[PDB]
Amino acid sequence: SHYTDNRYKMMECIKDAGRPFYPHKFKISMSLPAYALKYGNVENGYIDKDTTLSLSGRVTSIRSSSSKLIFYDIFCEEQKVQIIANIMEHDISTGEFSVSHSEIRRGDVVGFTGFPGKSKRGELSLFSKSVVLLSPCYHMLPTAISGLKDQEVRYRQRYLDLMLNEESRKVFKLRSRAIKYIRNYFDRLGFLEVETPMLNMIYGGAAARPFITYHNELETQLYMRIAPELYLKQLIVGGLDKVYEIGKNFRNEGIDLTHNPEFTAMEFYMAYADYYDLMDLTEELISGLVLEIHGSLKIPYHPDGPEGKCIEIDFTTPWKRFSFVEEIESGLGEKLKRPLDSQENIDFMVEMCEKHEIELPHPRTAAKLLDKLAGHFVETKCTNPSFIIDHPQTMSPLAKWHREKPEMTERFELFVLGKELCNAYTELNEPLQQRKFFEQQADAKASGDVEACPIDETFCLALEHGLPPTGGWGLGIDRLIMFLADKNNIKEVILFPAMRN
Amino acid sequence: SHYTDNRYKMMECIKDAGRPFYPHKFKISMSLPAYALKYGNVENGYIDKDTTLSLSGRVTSIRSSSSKLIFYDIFCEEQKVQIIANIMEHDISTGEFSVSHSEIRRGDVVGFTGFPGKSKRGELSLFSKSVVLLSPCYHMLPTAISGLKDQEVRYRQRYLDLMLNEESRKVFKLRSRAIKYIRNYFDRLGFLEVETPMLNMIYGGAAARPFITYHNELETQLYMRIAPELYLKQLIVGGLDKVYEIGKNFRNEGIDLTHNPEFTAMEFYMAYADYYDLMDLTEELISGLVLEIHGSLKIPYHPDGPEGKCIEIDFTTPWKRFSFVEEIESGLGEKLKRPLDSQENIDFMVEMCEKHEIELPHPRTAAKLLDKLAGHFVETKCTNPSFIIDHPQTMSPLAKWHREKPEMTERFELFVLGKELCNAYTELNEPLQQRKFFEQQADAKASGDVEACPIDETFCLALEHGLPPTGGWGLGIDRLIMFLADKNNIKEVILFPAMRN
Ligand SMILES: N[C@@H](CCCC[NH3+])C(=O)O
Ligand SMILES: N[C@@H](CCCC[NH3+])C(=O)O
Repeated sequence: SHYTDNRYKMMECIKDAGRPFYPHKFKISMSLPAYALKYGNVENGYIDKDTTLSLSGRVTSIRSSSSKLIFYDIFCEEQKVQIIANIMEHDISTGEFSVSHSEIRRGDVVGFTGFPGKSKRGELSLFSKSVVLLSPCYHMLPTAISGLKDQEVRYRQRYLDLMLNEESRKVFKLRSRAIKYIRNYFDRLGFLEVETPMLNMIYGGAAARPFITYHNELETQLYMRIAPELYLKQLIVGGLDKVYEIGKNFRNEGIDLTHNPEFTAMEFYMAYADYYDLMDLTEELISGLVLEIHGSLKIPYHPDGPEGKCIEIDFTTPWKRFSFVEEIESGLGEKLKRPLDSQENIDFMVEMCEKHEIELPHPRTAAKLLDKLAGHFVETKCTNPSFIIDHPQTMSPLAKWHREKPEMTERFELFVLGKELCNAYTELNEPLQQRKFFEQQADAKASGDVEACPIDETFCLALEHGLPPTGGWGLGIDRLIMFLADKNNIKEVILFPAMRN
Repeated sequence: SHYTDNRYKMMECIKDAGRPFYPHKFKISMSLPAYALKYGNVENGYIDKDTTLSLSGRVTSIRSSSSKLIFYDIFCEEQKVQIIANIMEHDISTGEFSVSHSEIRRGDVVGFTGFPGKSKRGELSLFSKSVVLLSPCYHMLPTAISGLKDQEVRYRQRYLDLMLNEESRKVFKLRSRAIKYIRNYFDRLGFLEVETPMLNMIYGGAAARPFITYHNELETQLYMRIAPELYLKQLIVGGLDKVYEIGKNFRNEGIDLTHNPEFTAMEFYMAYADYYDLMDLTEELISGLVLEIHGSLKIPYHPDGPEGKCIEIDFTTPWKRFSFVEEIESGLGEKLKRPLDSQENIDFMVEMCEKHEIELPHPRTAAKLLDKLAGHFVETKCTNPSFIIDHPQTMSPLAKWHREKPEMTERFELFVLGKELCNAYTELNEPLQQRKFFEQQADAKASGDVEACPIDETFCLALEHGLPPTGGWGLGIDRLIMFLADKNNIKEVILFPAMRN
């Protein structure tokens, strides 16, 4: 803290002496990338004293070869430029040379004015006549993220990570590029991007515990959305035909290294599509995105970090399909009992979970037990992108009954390395069944399933106005970034992730 | 209503009789717009019996001239097509003609197969051979939104508005087009789009009361954001140079025709800009968007609805500037007392609010009093887009002190027709002052100012790492759409606005 208090003392001295104190505006002549572009191929030793330029960035290096010569590195917009400050060139009307430069520290934001060219040793340089302190750094910075107190500083103080660590800047640029690619894919198909409410008197459309809030003037409990699905289907009733939404969902659950209370999701709804159409689209969209980002469909992934084992993920299309129940039964060496939601089958699934050392869910609903079995026996087969298809109705209250398989729905999930990326189905559009599945959901919630949702009467009424046959789909954008950028925890792909206090 | 009950009984009859019941997949040959493009110019009476096509849409009309000849209109993706169903073309493998058509009602989503062409009277038609009920409508629909019970039905059941009313569909395509324009403008300048948290252990960056929630596992209270500003500025400390975010902010306040609990806002931050640069950018961005949508810079506005008076809004640049204090003082006929936040000026502004019958704020802070006076004397002058500039520091805790004007800041608001559209300033980047102004905001909060924010220690520490000279800017997208679309309430430009009950 001595360095910080000393810096406040310096700045007070600068202000009281009438020297530059946080200048409002510094007019650069060009960006540092442009400067490297215009001068990065001059002859060694070239200097143009007929051109005075102004540059600015953050100081990353200060070296004094002598009391008369000082070398700076400044960094801005991914470009480093060296500043050579020779006392012979200094503008005395800005102060004596030693005074001007004694106010500068590594980490400061500074401006320089001078002549362009390259040093005799060949370094792109500005031969400076002056230096302005634009915004001082009051703390001693490390030279790299290795010198941070610990690597959680990167998440709690993300500006330090971005300032010092090119890899972190790269991730969030890639994140923006990937989302651009996705919007363009759907815009070219004639989709309409929409926004639906994040605050509602009800929640639904996913299996998640919601955040609860309160509107004081309405005196009403509200929920933050867990998914936009039910609103988006109303827009298809309304005739908009192809809609998508990219935004935050909120889940009130565990904050570990791979779960964040808010996450970025996309959904789209396409009238007259079924889940087979959506499989084809998923493959085209995601393989095209991987090809765009990586230049091939085979990309590395390091589950235990960059010095650990590497798995090469192959996105070559088409992808493997695993049928939900059949693959469980192949793993068990026994068939599930029918109906899948009978007490007989619930008891059987409990027994199978205990036999295979699968953690039991609470409460022990057929749907939650089926999910545990799928997690053990099927998700574990999904190394390369793989579709798990035809989920039981009992775990898929909004998915339409399978046109051929009793008790199943026209649903798929996309898994990569055993992690869920997409969830999609032929949409249930028959209001009697929809109401019945909502009632079974509400019973699960009353029995202690914090992930079951209440009945939504406004959605049932919308279905009574005629939802066309429709296919809908969701994508977890954060998990997708994790694979594309090869990061093994979600805190790497979210600028300001939640952290335990 | 007997209609809904009867329709449910019809569908149960259909299901039990093995007749088509919510088909999973209907494969259209082409969209109705594509159909009109291909066949819209054939001769009257043309029919191509060598081509069989499948079309689908929602039934908007059923008419007939005998038991043998039925006429439908179907509507889909903004295009109407007439279907001519002659018993002599009926495919009996789908049932008897009279039975197949007895199942169809106005409002149903239906499919047809048949031959393309035009009736002798010149109507684009499909000469059908079959009809499929895809998703029935269980309610009797009006033919236009005028037949709705009330016009709050348009907002509470938006699918009915979208289904019946072309003007509502136009609004939301316009909204998408405008947001697309804004992204492209900033993408071309090299900006990076980012996402920052909507859930925080603190709130800040705007004047608004927040929604409060709770994270159960972390056992900690959270706030929904009122603005992303404090996170976005950390990204500039981090070196990202040019960032923007387009997302929801949340305000826990009154719900009415112009106030929604959530609204769509944009912010951007640009290193090395000042508020003068931001005024020029606002003019360029907004006038170019107006030009893109309207074809000129002079656009109509109907503050009392479409048959009422029409105002012309003139976006020709440069726009009028009003200086905050000077214009208040011109309206008063006398000067405010200095310092503006002295008890003397607080007493004086209370007296002025009383004399001019201005509703007093609570509490009676200098900032809220200054805001009441500016709303009365200055915002009312802002018909055409106009900048109110140089706000007092006492109401601008995050804006940098004005380089020429004591007590003022380098801030502007953009007003159109007396309503705020933008808020922007040269960013305060001096940490001592920033802490002082945060404490002042905390004191307002403790005195009952539900719109003042608590001190953010994480942000103060971020400024201690050096925020470059920076300009930041926010835009209320909903208000913008209201003007661009000539709508006089916010419920018209939000798909699912919050409503009473
Ligand atoms: N709402 C789903 C995504 C879309 C499912 C198909 N309608 C989810 O959160 O997983
Ligand atoms: N946070 C401001 C917009 C940005 C102002 C300039 N930093 C608002 O909500 O009005």
